[PDB]
Amino acid sequence: FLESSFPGLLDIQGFLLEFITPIIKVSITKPTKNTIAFYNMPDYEKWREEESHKFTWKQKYYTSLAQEVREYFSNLDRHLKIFHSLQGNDKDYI
Amino acid sequence: GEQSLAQTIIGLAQNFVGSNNIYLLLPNGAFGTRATGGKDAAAARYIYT
Amino acid sequence: GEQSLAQTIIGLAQNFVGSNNIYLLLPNGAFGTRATGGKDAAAARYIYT
DNA sequence: CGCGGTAGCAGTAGG
DNA sequence: GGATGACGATT
DNA sequence: CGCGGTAGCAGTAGG
DNA sequence: GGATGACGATT
Repeated sequence: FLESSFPGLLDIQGFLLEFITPIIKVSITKPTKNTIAFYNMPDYEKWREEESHKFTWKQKYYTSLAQEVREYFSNLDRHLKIFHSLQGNDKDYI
Repeated sequence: GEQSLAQTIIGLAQNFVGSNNIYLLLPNGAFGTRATGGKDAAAARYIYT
Repeated sequence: GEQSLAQTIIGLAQNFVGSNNIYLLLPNGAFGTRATGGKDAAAARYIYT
């Protein structure tokens, strides 16, 4: 919509932003206690295969208690991703 | 209708100031805010309890 | 959403000419008619299967 | 109790 | 000869 | 994905 | 001084 309706708008660098959220939330219950938030499948999987056995835990499929949202915004620069301004073969793909 | 019942549940869960002194159910999600008296709340397929 | 799923079910059940040669579910209620292509159908809280 | 909006494709129909 | 709409699972 | 209509009572607020 | 609206479980 932005690329089609407004010419030269997506050329401005750092205009379009994205707010992302962790894909899963792990909770360690018996051995020691903390919570691990994963951004993707590969990370959560490498951990699931190379660390999980060392704890008793529970995985939560990704609503999140607002108090965690406050955290999401306290350091939102980690959850914010910027799109690159149109380049060759961007419009073509769109 | 299951709708009315879902709303009953949401009502039992709401935890914004001015709702339930003791919510017998936990509002695991957007169970509404004080901004509109719980009317903001999200759809049942959204929130958990 | 549970809505889409309910509609999927209703679709699996419909028994008016032109719907399912073999309905795997039984339309125990107003599961729509040939008059509007199943669109008439009643709400989920009404029909059974 | 009820109504409405949008995507996505192939082909048909209406002017 | 270009436009609009039907169909269906999902927002 | 979202919006709207109606009953029924007591009391408060708005012109 | 009469009218409109809020609240809530149900259509």
